[PDB]
Amino acid sequence: IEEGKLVIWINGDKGYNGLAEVGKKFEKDTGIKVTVEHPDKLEEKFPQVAATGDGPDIIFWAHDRFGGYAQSGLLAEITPDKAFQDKLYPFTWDAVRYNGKLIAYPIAVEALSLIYNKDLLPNPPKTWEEIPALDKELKAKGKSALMFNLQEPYFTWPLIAADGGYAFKYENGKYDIKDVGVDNAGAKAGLTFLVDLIKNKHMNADTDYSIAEAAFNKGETAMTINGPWAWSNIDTSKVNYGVTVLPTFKGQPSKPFVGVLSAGINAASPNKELAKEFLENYLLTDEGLEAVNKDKPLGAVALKSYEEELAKDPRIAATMENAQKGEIMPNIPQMSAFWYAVRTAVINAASGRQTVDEALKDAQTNAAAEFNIFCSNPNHRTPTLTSIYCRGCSKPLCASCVLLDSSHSELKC
Ligand SMILES: OC[C@H]1O[C@H](O[C@H]2[C@H](O)[C@@H](O)[C@@H](O)O[C@@H]2CO)[C@H](O)[C@@H](O)[C@@H]1O
Ligand SMILES: [Zn+2]
Ligand SMILES: [Zn+2]
Repeated sequence: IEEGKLVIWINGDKGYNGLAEVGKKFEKDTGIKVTVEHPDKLEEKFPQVAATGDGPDIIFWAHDRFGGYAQSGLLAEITPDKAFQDKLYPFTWDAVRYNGKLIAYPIAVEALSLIYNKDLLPNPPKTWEEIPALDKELKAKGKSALMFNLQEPYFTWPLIAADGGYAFKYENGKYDIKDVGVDNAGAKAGLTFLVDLIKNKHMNADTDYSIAEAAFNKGETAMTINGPWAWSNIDTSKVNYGVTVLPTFKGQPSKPFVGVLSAGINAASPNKELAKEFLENYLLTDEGLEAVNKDKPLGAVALKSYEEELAKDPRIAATMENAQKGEIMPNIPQMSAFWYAVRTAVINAASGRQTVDEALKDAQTNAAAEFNIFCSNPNHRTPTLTSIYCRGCSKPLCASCVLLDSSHSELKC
């Protein structure tokens, strides 16, 4: 890692040209070059390069994969003064909390929404159940009802969760990673519905992101599911669209995993003060967030001043409606073994290589297999096994401590 400059990694579906502008504004003042890159599979190649002291100074991803980075000692703990912490929403600070330590700067809150073409669909559907009847009607016009990304489980999980599928059992502000809910009734129900759109030719089994994006933005399909980042390409196309709550399924609402975009500082960086000065005083400002958001939209930003300006956007409001009905994503290291397990099950059940009951069984057992962890109470003079984490601080706590010792509550920590 070069001393005296900054190298930033951020996923290619964000506004990295905007961050580049914030880099050139940092460079004008300080003379410090700021190089912004968007590598493919950067969420996976960062713990590779960081393990030997390589990689970027700053890493950008949704918060869920940061606990694994921190567990492997790849992220510097970040130390904003209470004055700066007050500038960002408390909701977003909890998402970047791990083992009680802040390990990333929260940037923005993402949530999947149902996006619809107002000209084809005056009143978008409130339920999943009526989409097949809707597509059948639109098929008489040579158009489709719904196309979205079936290759990444993020996009399909809201429906899988609607009737009661979950990743880890959440209780009084605690996760239990031995209570995995991938092959329960609610998830089997939700997944069986999705594939029954493909069987009845309402969706194609191999729709990826680019295909669904091109098809909605070209006016071929009336609906798609996506996050705020996608609005930039919908806006520059000539589609007249709106953003609304994901439709219910079996009367229960669709529950997307809520993502907090976060900026982590490499533990092996010689530029931790420059990275902190860049993020705190250039990115997390009205001017800085406005340059990134104006490239590809960020969603509801973590900074109270700028969010107070974006809150009047109906698309932000819709994202917040879906964010409320969903749940914040865990950040514990097991989350990525879970994302792999669920990715394989969905693509196999949608393609027909497996049945839904076959695919969810394999994923449930595959997942739980990776999931040895010890309670974080120091008064245990011997490592005490547990599978419970506290949600707020992402801290392990043994079953004994969870019941008798009222240190960690859902309301307050
Ligand atoms: O598909 C599983 C995937 O979900 C999330 O990735 C999202 C991300 O949150 C969004 O910012 C956007 O880039 O779309 C991604 C889906 O491809 C998790 O962040 C990710 O770790 C997980 O693998
Ligand atoms: Zn304990
Ligand atoms: Zn706690």
